[PDB]
Amino acid sequence: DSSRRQYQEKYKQVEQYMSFHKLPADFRQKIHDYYEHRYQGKMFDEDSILGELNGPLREEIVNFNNRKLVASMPLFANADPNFVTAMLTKLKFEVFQPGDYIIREGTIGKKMYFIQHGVVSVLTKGNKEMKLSDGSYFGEISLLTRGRRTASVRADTYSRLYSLSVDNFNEVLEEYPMMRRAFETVAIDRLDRI
Amino acid sequence: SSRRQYQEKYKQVEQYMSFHKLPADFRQKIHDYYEHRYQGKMFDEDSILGELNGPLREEIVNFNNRKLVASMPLFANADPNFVTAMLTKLKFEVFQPGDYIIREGTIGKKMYFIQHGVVSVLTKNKEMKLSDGSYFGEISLLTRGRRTASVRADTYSRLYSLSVDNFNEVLEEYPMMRRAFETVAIDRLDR
Amino acid sequence: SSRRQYQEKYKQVEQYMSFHKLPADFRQKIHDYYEHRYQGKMFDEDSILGELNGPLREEIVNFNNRKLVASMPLFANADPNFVTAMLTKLKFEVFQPGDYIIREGTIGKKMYFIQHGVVSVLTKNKEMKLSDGSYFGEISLLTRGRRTASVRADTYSRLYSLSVDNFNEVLEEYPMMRRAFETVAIDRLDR
Amino acid sequence: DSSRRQYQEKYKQVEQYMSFHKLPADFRQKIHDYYEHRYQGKMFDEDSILGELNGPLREEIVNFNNRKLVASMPLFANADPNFVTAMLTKLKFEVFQPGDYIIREGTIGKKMYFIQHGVVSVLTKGNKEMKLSDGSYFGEISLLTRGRRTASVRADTYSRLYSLSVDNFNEVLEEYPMMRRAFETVAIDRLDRI
Amino acid sequence: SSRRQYQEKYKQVEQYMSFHKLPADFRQKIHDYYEHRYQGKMFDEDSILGELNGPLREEIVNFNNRKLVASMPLFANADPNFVTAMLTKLKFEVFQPGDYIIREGTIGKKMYFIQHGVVSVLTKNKEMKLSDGSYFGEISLLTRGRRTASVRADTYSRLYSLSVDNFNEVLEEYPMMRRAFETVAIDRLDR
Amino acid sequence: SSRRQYQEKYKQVEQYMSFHKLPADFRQKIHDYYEHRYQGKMFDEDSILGELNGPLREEIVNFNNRKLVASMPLFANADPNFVTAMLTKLKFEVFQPGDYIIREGTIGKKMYFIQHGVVSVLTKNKEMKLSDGSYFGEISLLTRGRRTASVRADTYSRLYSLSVDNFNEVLEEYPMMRRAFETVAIDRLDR
Amino acid sequence: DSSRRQYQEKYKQVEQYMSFHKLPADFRQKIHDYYEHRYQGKMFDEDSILGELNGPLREEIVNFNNRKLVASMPLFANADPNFVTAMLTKLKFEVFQPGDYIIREGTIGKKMYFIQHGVVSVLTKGNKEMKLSDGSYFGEISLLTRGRRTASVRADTYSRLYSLSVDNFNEVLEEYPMMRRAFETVAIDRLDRI
Amino acid sequence: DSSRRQYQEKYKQVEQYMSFHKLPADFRQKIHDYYEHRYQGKMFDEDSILGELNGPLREEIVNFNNRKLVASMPLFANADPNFVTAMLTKLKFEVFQPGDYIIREGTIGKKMYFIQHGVVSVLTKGNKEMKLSDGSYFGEISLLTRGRRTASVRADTYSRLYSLSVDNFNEVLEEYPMMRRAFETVAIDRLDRI
Ligand SMILES: Nc1ncnc2c1ncn2[C@@H]1O[C@@H]2COP(=O)(O)O[C@H]2[C@H]1O
Ligand SMILES: Nc1ncnc2c1ncn2[C@@H]1O[C@@H]2COP(=O)(O)O[C@H]2[C@H]1O
Ligand SMILES: Nc1ncnc2c1ncn2[C@@H]1O[C@@H]2COP(=O)(O)O[C@H]2[C@H]1O
Ligand SMILES: Nc1ncnc2c1ncn2[C@@H]1O[C@@H]2COP(=O)(O)O[C@H]2[C@H]1O
Ligand SMILES: Nc1ncnc2c1ncn2[C@@H]1O[C@@H]2COP(=O)(O)O[C@H]2[C@H]1O
Ligand SMILES: Nc1ncnc2c1ncn2[C@@H]1O[C@@H]2COP(=O)(O)O[C@H]2[C@H]1O
Ligand SMILES: Nc1ncnc2c1ncn2[C@@H]1O[C@@H]2COP(=O)(O)O[C@H]2[C@H]1O
Ligand SMILES: Nc1ncnc2c1ncn2[C@@H]1O[C@@H]2COP(=O)(O)O[C@H]2[C@H]1O
Repeated sequence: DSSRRQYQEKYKQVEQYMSFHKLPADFRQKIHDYYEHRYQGKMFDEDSILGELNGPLREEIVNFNNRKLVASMPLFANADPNFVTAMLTKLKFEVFQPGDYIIREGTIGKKMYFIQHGVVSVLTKGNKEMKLSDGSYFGEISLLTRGRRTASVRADTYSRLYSLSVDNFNEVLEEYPMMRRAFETVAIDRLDRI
Repeated sequence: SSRRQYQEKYKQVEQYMSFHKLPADFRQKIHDYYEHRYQGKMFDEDSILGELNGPLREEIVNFNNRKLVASMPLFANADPNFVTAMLTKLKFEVFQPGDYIIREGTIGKKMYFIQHGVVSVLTKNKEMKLSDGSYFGEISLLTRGRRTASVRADTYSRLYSLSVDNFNEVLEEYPMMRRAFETVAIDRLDR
Repeated sequence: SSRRQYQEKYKQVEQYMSFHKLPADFRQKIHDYYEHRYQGKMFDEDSILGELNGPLREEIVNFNNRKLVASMPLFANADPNFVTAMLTKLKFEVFQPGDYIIREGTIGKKMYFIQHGVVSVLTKNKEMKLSDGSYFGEISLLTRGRRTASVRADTYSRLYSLSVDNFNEVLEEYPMMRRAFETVAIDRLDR
Repeated sequence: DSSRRQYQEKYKQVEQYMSFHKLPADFRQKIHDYYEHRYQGKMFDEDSILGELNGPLREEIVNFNNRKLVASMPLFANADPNFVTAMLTKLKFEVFQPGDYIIREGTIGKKMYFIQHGVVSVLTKGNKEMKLSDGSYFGEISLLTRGRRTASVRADTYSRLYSLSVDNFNEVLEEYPMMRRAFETVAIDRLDRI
Repeated sequence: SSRRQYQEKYKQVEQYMSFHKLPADFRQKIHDYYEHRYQGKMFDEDSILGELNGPLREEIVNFNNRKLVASMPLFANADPNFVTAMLTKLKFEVFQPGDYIIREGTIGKKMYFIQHGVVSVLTKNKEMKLSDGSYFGEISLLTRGRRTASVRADTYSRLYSLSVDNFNEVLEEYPMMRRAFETVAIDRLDR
Repeated sequence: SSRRQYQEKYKQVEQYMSFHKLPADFRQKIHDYYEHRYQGKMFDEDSILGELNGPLREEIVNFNNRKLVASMPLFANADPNFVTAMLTKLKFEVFQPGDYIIREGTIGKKMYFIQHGVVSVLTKNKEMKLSDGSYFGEISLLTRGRRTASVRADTYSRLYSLSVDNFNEVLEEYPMMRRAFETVAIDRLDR
Repeated sequence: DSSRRQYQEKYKQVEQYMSFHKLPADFRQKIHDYYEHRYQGKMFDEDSILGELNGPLREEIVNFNNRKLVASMPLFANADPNFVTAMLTKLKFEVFQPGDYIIREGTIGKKMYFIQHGVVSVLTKGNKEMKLSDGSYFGEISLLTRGRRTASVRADTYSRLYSLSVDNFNEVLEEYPMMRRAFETVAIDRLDRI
Repeated sequence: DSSRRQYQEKYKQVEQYMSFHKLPADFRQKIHDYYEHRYQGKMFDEDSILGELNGPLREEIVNFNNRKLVASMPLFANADPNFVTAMLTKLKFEVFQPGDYIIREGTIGKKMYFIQHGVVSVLTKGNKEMKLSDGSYFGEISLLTRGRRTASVRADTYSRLYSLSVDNFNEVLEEYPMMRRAFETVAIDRLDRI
């Protein structure tokens, strides 16, 4: 494929970067593993392709790609499908590796995360650790309160996540103000536990 | 002396109404309002409270509004610091029977807590009544949309109003308390 | 007593004019203005209306301005809530013969509704007269451009002014009412 | 042509995207049809080409390309030609397919649309449906009032549209404030009907 | 005469407390506050200082606060223009024993300089006392974070408060003086 | 009666100075200021001018400031509408010998026009004197930089001040008048 | 050269654009002439090249390229050379063709222009026309006053100009506030004439 | 390498630029020397590569690349490692040549600089000159005070620097407000000396 070729060419550049900066062998291996998991040996100009489409098609694509995730989350499954679409269109796919701190306690929070596939651990001084998996979200509390992160969140497995920025969160909720309650209920219940 | 202050202030009202040649029934309506709102006594509340400190102002506003606070779970079951923050922002208002407190379709700049009285919520279908210990006008404040209904006083109504700016300021400090308002709004929108 | 309030307030004016050694003709001009503007009676209108509630303030402003409202299709044929929103924002002003109410080329911060009087619109060619039931100063408010003409009082003129900020605020609530002003502005610009 | 080649290369990437995400056959067909209608088998870097020009030439091009559309609309035909130019320069070409919801009732409106070629249906709860075609525009009401969309608008045919953002609408009308009346008159007449 | 002004102002307080039916102990608490805060004399300080010029206002605020200034290195060892800028912004406040001047976890809008009195800093562990010549409430102003502790008056306490906006304004002119506050904040956060 | 108003206002000053135990020499300094600033007469100028209309306020401010206007080409040779815009924004201030009107290195928030008096411009070298018909403090307003010099009153000095916000507002309407200030600033910076 | 090749490849794209939009023969000729004058048969990624440099080198380059223009203008020749550098760094090269309206009277003005090489005519209702040439600038008045353009300015010859945006004009003058007087003196003298 | 090739291709473009603008021989030599020092004969799309990664990996890379610099500066060595990471992620690598004015006295300051490797001279009217080298920073004072530059700073050797913008400086210190004191202490001590 032209896409397998693009991936190979891009990763060759990554190897040249890593050698230029004399990254240790095991570090280069970690980066290689990331690239394989994130891109699965194929690359295309996604922003370019999607930008060449129109609104309806982009919305149809994002709804199709996220079918299963949507159905597994009462947040979305039960919602106005236009709210679901507005949310989906703002999501950014990210992949984390085992051990990664996705969120660090006490920092400024600018994103939340929806778990497509993976296991993460929520870590608080007053433990023990609490796990979240497919169909859950986290990082909402800072977005709601503008306070610092209430816990750290560490990937236990390779985790395929979708992030939503605080600005995009606030934009969607300007259009669908009553959907704020869904996030607040989860946040309140979590704050009560910790 | 606050009786004298009232009588002096009302004499100025009378001279205004005379200058502008308001008809007798209207002047009587204004007289009745003044009696219900001020109860024959007036003082410069702003200057008085401004002479005090934060703790005393807060103690006073809590004492004055004990019934309001105990009347709604919103306040009764909340962080007392949230309650105090809200109370300090409330403005007392009296409405007369027939008054349109809120008009459907307009921009919403305030919500209202009912201390005593009965109002009718009017939508284009039967009127829905609200009374002591309820609030209304919250939906515009939450959504920034236009008023979803008219609200008309059925009886003399003693209300406390809260401006949209003050609502947002308090909820900046107490963000999770937004949920209490949203629950009421969602239930009402469904209905 | 509002007669006494007037006479006391005017005595303070007299002491100001004396301190600053204004010439006799100028002092007479100020005296005549005071008589026309206040008609021998004064009261703290702001404090009075501030003691009332929204409904009564709105009832009063509508009653006081019945003639103005009926005099122009702008108000006469509009949503009465738009009319009330506009009226609440109006400031009463009296001008004397020869007064330049608006100067060509300056920044426009207000428009004016004529309750009673005659003004001349002056462009660099014959003067165009406007009288009871007309308005002017709208073009700057619409365009943010400089004044297209001077406007000078021919007679004692009783006007209501509306600030650019208030104009924009009302039209935020009533966006389609902008068209009424634009139609007048376009016709005048063509002429 | 170098432009036919560019289109072919770009569409190959689109096929690789669609296969990667396992899009259904009929969905891939819909996307293929869109690409053919939107680009007509040719691609170039339009933003790059136009960006290499100067102001006068860009304005001459946009006026030429839109000759017929302009003449068919009393909005433009009767206007200051500098207003026409200012408007034209802000327009974004979009193509919609039969059945597409271009506008959904009740949502936040951030664009209006001018119809170059196509038929659309305006749909309100209090129907019946009203059709608009070449030389008409829609979506103006939200732009004027900042209220939510008063109706849905669905493409009945392949529709070649030019969108104008609310920011660009407001910018042009800052320069030509009296032209706001043209949009208001249409909006008022439509609000009276619905 | 300022004794007469005090007695008149306090009579208005009494009429307020009577209207709102405050209990006797509360009325006594308010009486005691008034005596400590105003010491039997009242004047319109704002109007008085507003009648003066900048130099005289600055001379007065420096003279009135000599003890405060000499009591802390922050002021004692600083650019006298910084000291004057700060002093002009301070608001005098009196608190009574038991008053929560600052509540932990709330939004911080002010800091406080102790002229005379003792307060307890309370954290969830033994109380830490602060007295004449110390300040508190600085940490929220620096960080924009919530209050790290409660601060409660142990004695009648005569404080000067400085708003967050005024704090930031002064430090815009005197940016390096931020370090003095930061040093105190860091030491306290470590503890 | 404005003599009575002065004497009443000054009695309140005396009670303030007594409460705060200002020393005799300082009280005398304040007394002398009051006499020079108000000349034994006081009235509520703000309320008085607020009772008038735009034309009369403008006529009054022009009449009161004829000498200032004729004394500087800045005003004397300018669009009279610019002159009026500036005058309406000026605040009268009196300074005493030795007063530091401007301190070098501080943030500049005002400039000053000399009606009557002598000031010294002080730079770290010989003092440069300015008198009737000159202005100073313009450089900070133009550049947003810190004050380039100190300016100290040598005699009792009757000045009009213009705030940086008001300066910028007027120059928004009259942009080419900025050049008059810049020419003075450039000449002074060179020197 | 790689630069002659890049130009040829880019212009081929321009021809494909022009044929796609069926531009008239004489219009295509005008565009061809523009490209030859503007780029002189060579193209490179200038923003990329300059972006690869540092501050000092960019400043040395801009000062060198504009040596002659600077010396011919008392505005710059007499100024703080750091002011000259700050101004030069914000300038955008543009080329106009004979007959082009560079500025139209009555419009909102967002740029001024410095003439490197060319002749333009300033046109006012109260004429006659006034010519400006190498080393002059125009369009300053709107930038100073925020008023509408006081005249039209039309290129009489091929004109090689440098534009300066109102934002960039205001930025430079924040750093060098006393240099505002130079522009004001020219503006005042011109307003007096017209 | 693909990276050596990219560098060669890019530098060929630079030569074509320099010849087009007829830059003097010694000037072209200075630019050549800069390119060799800055890029060391290799080029890749660094922003592209780093943008393809996730947060954790970018942070691991920046921490690794800057190991030695961090350890040599009590500012960082002693700090919350999350503060160090936040700072590092905002830094921009720049290379200056002997004689370059990195900062000019009296100008508006929008950046500060950390010295990775090089010697610079701080120059004040009230001299003499003061040198700073590896592990030092400069330009902090304008960032703290918003005043004009208090001195000029000139590179004595080839200097490998990391710049931090005023906006990025203020952003990091919003998250770590007490770290402002470290910069203030250095600034105060320097202002006392000059
Ligand atoms: N008890 C809990 N159970 C599950 N998740 C939690 C719990 N407490 C906190 N979290 C999550 O951890 C996140 C840390 O970042 P935030 O505080 O922004 O949002 C927090 C929640 O999403
Ligand atoms: N079904 C309902 N029952 C009670 N109150 C309502 C109902 N619907 C609307 N309201 C109230 O009427 C108010 C009208 O103004 P708001 O839309 O701001 O907020 C609305 C609610 O507070
Ligand atoms: N031909 C005209 N007839 C009546 N009034 C006019 C005419 N031209 C201008 N005006 C008014 O004069 C006003 C001067 O200020 P404005 O430009 O703000 O608004 C202008 C109009 O209201
Ligand atoms: N009666 C009507 N006839 C034609 N178009 C309409 C009518 N009513 C609404 N529309 C259009 O449908 C659009 C829906 O989005 P807007 O409300 O922004 O703008 C609306 C109008 O452009
Ligand atoms: N260990 C301490 N010793 C003295 N004062 C403290 C200590 N910890 C906190 N404080 C003060 O208590 C204040 C509570 O409000 P702030 O967090 O704004 O600022 C805090 C400090 O001024
Ligand atoms: N050489 C000079 N002659 C007269 N006045 C000066 C001179 N230098 C500075 N000033 C004035 O002193 C003022 C001090 O404050 P500013 O810098 O704002 O503006 C300055 C000028 O108005
Ligand atoms: N008399 C004149 N001589 C030369 N140039 C002029 C004259 N009048 C106007 N201009 C220029 O024409 C420009 C038109 O746009 P601006 O008004 O922004 O700025 C104007 C001046 O630069
Ligand atoms: N005495 C000094 N020793 C070392 N560096 C200095 C000294 N004085 C000034 N500098 C640096 O030179 C910089 C010039 O720009 P800034 O004023 O922004 O910040 C200044 C300091 O970082």
